[PDB]
Amino acid sequence: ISGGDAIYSSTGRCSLGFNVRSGSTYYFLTAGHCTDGATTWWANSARTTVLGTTSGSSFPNNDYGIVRYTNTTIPKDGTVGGQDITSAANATVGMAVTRRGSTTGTHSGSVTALNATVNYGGGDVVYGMIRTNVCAEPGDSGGPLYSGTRAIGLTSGGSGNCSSGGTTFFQPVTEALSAYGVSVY
Amino acid sequence: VDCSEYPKPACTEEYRPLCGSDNKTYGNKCNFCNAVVESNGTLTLSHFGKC
Repeated sequence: ISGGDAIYSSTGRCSLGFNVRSGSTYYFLTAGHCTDGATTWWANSARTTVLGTTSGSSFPNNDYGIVRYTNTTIPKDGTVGGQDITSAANATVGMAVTRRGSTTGTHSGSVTALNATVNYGGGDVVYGMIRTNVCAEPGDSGGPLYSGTRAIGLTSGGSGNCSSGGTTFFQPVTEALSAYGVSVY
Repeated sequence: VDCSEYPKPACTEEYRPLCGSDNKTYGNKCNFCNAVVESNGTLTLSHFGKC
């Protein structure tokens, strides 16, 4: 299972952002809105293949969560789809980026702004977000935003759609890596 | 499903589908409710889950 693949919780479906690790312990990052109130994660809709359990969740304010892998045999690729990821980097205005998610697959665009505030309602406000002209649709939450072999962000939310074009906001991945003491591989 | 606090400029992108009266599956409540607004109140909820 790699970046961009579907993940299921008891409530719905999200996308795996990046596989990360710390020492010998493997986890994956996804969106905090997806980890909030989820405990166990599975790799299929039938919930027959277990992935792991939520170890941390930060949403609103930020929008990242991490899950610790309990499944010992599933392959944990350090890629996004077939794309290798070797480091994390900070977004910059004009940067060419690509998103991959479980509903729409792979789409590309660029960063149009940094440190944006997105207000999802009822007090769910997120700060510090990367804005882009990449589309995204329901199911795509928590998938990766990358550039080449560099990990950049995690899908949080947005407007519009892939048919007509849209705007998507991503949580900087660096902040999550640092929060949990984990790293990409 | 109450869309009173809509519209909203952005939606999170988790998938928990709803079935609209236009026979379209809406990927989440946020998406569904912004469509309601966009339709000026004509779109309604048919049932929960995919259409």
